Amino acid sequence: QSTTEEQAKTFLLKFDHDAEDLSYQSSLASWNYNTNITDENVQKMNEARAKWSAFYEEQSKAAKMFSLEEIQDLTLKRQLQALQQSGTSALSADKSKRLNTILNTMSTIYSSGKVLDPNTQECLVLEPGLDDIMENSQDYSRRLWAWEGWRAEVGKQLRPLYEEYVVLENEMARANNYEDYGDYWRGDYEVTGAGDYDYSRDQLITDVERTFAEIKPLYEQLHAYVRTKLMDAYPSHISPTGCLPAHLLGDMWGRFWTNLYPLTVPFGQKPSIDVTREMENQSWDTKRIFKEAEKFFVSIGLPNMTQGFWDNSMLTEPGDGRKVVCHPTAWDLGKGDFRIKMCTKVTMDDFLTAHHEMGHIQYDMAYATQPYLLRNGANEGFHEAVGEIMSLSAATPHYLKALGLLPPDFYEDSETEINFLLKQALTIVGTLPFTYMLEKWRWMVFKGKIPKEQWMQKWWEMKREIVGVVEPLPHDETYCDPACLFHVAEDYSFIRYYTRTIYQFQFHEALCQTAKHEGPLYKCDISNSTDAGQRLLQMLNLGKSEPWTLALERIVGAKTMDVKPLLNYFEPLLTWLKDQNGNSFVGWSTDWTPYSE
Amino acid sequence: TNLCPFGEVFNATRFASVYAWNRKRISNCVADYSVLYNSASFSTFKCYGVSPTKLNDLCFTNVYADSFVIRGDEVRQIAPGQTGKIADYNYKLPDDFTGCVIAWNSNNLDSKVGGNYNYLYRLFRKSNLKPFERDISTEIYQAGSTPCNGVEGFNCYFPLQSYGFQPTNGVGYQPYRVVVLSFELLHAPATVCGP
Ligand SMILES: *[C@@H]1O[C@H](CO)[C@@H](O)[C@H](O)[C@H]1NC(C)=O
Ligand SMILES: [Zn+2]
Repeated sequence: QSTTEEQAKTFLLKFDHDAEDLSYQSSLASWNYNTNITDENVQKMNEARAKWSAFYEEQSKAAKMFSLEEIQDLTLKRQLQALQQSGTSALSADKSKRLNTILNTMSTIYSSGKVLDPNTQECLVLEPGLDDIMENSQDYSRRLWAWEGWRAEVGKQLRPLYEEYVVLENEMARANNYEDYGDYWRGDYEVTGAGDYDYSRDQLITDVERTFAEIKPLYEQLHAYVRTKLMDAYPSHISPTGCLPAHLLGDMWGRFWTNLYPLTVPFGQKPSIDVTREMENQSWDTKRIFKEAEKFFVSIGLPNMTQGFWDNSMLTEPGDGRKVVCHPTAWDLGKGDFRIKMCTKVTMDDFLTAHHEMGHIQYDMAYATQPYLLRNGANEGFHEAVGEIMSLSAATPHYLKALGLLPPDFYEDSETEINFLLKQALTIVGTLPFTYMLEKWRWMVFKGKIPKEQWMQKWWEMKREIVGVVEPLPHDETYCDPACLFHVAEDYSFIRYYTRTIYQFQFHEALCQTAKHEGPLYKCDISNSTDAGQRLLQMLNLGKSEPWTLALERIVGAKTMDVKPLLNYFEPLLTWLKDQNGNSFVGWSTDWTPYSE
Repeated sequence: TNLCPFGEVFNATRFASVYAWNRKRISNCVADYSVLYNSASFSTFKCYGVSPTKLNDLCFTNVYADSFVIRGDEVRQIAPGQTGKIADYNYKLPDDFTGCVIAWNSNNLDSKVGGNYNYLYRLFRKSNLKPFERDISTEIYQAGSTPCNGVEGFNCYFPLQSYGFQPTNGVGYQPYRVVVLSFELLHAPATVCGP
């Protein structure tokens, strides 16, 4: 005789042994397709993924026979709770088929979007014809027609599908005892029964709103400065106190304001730090780039890259006629196999992305000893916040000066530092309100608070209120503007990007305090500090085997999100932004619209 | 001079699985151990109860050579007192031990593109193995009260599970060949000697 706890351990022992091999075969099948685009490899990849999915589906039903109230062990309960979740299988078969065909129709319409230029000889798609218009242009009419055209083409067809998708996904969320689909999405940050290290699905909204409340004052100053600089480009189309039009935000959706840097650079007479010229003066090859990236992690106490990493990985574009996918990725194939795929070049940007990808690899090698079902990050935001702090350190002048890429007599001006902080602020600070607003709108749409007939009367109302962006042309309910984004159309949660930004700066501040660095945070370098690698490895080792609140406490010292380190990082830029905005009005009045007058 | 056939235990086409390992008795010969510890091929050469040097100066009555193939992370379980799956259910060593453990990587031979599933190990057993005991029974395991009567079902698992070896796996997941020499000493003319 045995307790349930001693039978659900045997079941998991069998499950690990089968699943490791099946998942490794699936990952090898996918790797052979990404590094060699052909026709046979697609079919092989499809077969492998289907086999793995079928096995996981059967084991999900198999795991439900053992109850969770009769299990005392925390790790066993976490492992079984990870496997017990079913997903869309709880619905009826016809409803599941309808959901699958609706999602496939949405993916097909988004990927095959077509817009017609007023010049009949030109037909443009989003990638890359429309994007080249959006990012690189300085006229008003072309951006206006492109911005309205893409929405007018895709939203009309995507709007009717979204309502059915919402009601069906809400039904599926009711199947698993979740209130709505938003709660199902917020269940990735929930910790239950741990004790003091607990977190509720309704607490995430409170923490997000509280954190955004502190961030708003800095964003208002940055918004006012960008508006004043936008005076000189479109004098007759922007109000001195109105919201910025949505089609002048640097890209298609306004997610990042990086493309506005050439227009809004503080001191345009000072060139940014670029070590590509001296990187080609020493005949640096790609393998040297990855070797210095490896040395950076060696110096702080983290382990060394495995031998198979050097042989199996595709560290450069092949020249034998093979066609590849050039998106930089770090692969954890399983069974101790770690690889990196990158069509790298001799440039500074690729030199930074090498450190980022190797940081992902280091996390994967760090949590490899945990049980199979606990080999992930603490939540969705941990894995992509570890990588960014490596690129933060790899770009500091102290790192390149000690690397030989800069002369020891190099003198850095405060003007260059202000330029660097402005370009950092356009990407990081400028994207937070958009992410928070979009995810709030989706949450309230799923919750049923917003009626179906009032979808575009609130979407813009929040956009003016939270983001300070006004529409250029009025839209009716026949439009579906949120569906014009890649992540919304393909059913992807968006709140991970908000929390990752907070976690990355908490991690940077803690690791810089460990190294006993003195001065502003944006100058911090953690190279040669073997004491910070131990603190990092205290958090990296746990994986998904301890609650994310305790994993956060192990490296920072607190078990909650905090934006104070983020404001600390941008303090020198804020002290310069207030002086510039001293003679300009801050804040946006919602009443003024370009279409009203 | 009749030298012991150490070249047919370390130098072999096919090795045995962990659950059913191969034992060879060596007696009535002279043993030149100098070839072994002076070879750089072996990655693990741990001698318990004796010294690797001066080993060929004592005479024993029998030597047993047990050979098998395991993973990289399971070589640490071939030692007196260690616990795991290999130690508990496949190959157990007594707490007192007079012998040596030799292990070397065999990725080039035992790993094939697509997997080499010819090596098995026992994953489930009612009780731990006694020292130097071999179990080759193939009966359905049972973790529930109700007997399943020879057909795999719910809570009834087959106890022997296969090994998946591929050339691209990590060092910890790559096959390793292990030979365990045990020198036994009884009252006898002490046939096995040194040079
Ligand atoms: C196994 O073969 C190699 C190759 O000649 C040889 O050097 C080695 O001595 C052999 N092993 C033994 C135990 O003799
Ligand atoms: Zn990344």
